[PDB]
Amino acid sequence: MAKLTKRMRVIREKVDATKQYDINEAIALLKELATAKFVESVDVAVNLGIDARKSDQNVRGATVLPHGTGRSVRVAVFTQGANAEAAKAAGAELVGMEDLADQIKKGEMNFDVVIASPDAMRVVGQLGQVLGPRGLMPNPKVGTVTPNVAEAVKNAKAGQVRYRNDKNGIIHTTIGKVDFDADKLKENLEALLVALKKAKPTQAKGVYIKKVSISTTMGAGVAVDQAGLSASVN
Amino acid sequence: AKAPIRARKRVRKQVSDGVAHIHASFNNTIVTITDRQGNALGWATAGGSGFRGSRKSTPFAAQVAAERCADAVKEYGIKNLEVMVKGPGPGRESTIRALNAAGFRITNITDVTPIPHNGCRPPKKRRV
RNA sequence: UGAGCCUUGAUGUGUAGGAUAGGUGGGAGGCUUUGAAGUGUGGACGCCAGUCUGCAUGGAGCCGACCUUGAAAUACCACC
Repeated sequence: MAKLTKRMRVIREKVDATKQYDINEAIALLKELATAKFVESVDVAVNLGIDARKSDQNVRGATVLPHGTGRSVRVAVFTQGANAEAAKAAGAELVGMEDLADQIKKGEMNFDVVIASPDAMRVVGQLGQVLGPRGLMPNPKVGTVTPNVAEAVKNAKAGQVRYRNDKNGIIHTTIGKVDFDADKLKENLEALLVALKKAKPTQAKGVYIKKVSISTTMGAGVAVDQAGLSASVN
Repeated sequence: AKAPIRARKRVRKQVSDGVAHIHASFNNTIVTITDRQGNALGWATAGGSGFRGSRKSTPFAAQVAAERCADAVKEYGIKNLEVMVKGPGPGRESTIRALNAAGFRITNITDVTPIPHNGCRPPKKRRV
C-alpha cells in the first residue's frame, strides 16, 4: 500500500487499492510492484493479535525457515569478552566494535543477523549505541545477545531470521526474493507460525495472527489471506 | 522534538478597527471597545483597575482603565479607534491621551451624552 | 452541531541539532508520472539553517551513510 512524499513517488504507480489476494496471486502482483533498479528482497508483514505495549511482553525470538529469505548469510558479532576466534571459525564474516559500527552504517545494509555478546552489549544499545534501535542492530532492550557466540553464528549462517516487537503488533521479516513461488512462501509461513507459537508471550491473543501481507523493499505491498496455525475454537 | 516558542505563532482575530465608548460616570469610569456595529469586543474599568470607591472616580484611575481596555482588545488585532463620550465623570480625556499613547490610533472625538426636552423629575441628594 | 467507527493524507519522545532517531523489520541512490537533486523562489507548518508543498527547472536527473545532531542515524519501503 503506497505512501506519498515529494521525495519518492514510484510506489504510487504500482498499487491502487487496499485489497487482499490468495497467495497464488499476491506474489504474481508483487513481482510487478518492485520499483527499484535492483531486484528486491521480499518480506512478510505478520500483523498480530497482541495487546502488549511493554517490550518484554511483546513477541521476541528467532528461527530457521525451510527455504531461503534473500538475507545475505553474512554474519557479524560485536564482542570484547567472548570467544572471537571460535565465532569467526563458526562462520562469521565480521568481528569487531571499532569499525563494525561504520560497516553497518555504510554500503549495502542487507545483514542477515548482527549479533552481540552481553560482554559488549553495554555500548551497543544501553549506555552507548552504534546504529540506534532498529532491526539492523541487536535490540537495546529485548534478548538478542548470548555469551555463546560460536553457537549463535552457527545457527545464524543457516539463514535464520530475527523477530521482535516493542509497542506495536508487528513482526516484519524477510521471506525470500520477489522471484519466489507462492508454495515456497506458504511453506516458510507455516514454519514461522510454528516458531511464533513456540516464542509466544502471555499478552498475545488466542487469535494470535491478525493479518498477513507481503511487501518488497523499495516497492509496494499487497495483502494475503493466509493465517494458518492459530484458530481459537477447537 | 525541541521546546515550543516563547510567543504565539498565530492569532484568532485581526479586526483592525473599532470604537471606544466611554461612560465617564460620577463615581467611576467604564471603558468598552466595540466593533463598528456596536457588538462589544472587550472592556475594562477604573474600579476593576485596582482602585476602590475613594479613587476610581478620578481621571488618573480612568487613564489606567483606558490602558487596561486597550489590552482587553489587543487579541482581536484591533488598533484603530474613534471615540465617543458620555457622563459627568472626569474619565474623558486622560483616557484618550493614554489610549493614543498605548499603541492605538485615536482618530475622532464626538460626544454622545443624551440630553432631553425637559423630561421627568430629577432626584434629590443631600437636599441639592 | 457533539461523539464514535473507518479509510487516507498529513504527523512523530532520547535530549540536542538546521530538524522531525513512534514502533518493528527489510533495504539502499530510484523513473513513467514526475521531481524531489540543485539553483531560485511563493505557500503552509515550525525551532532561526528544518519538514511538508508548489512553480521556473532536470525529467536516462538526484538529496543517504561523508556532512551533521547525538551514546548512537538520517536514499527508501511495508506493516500498525
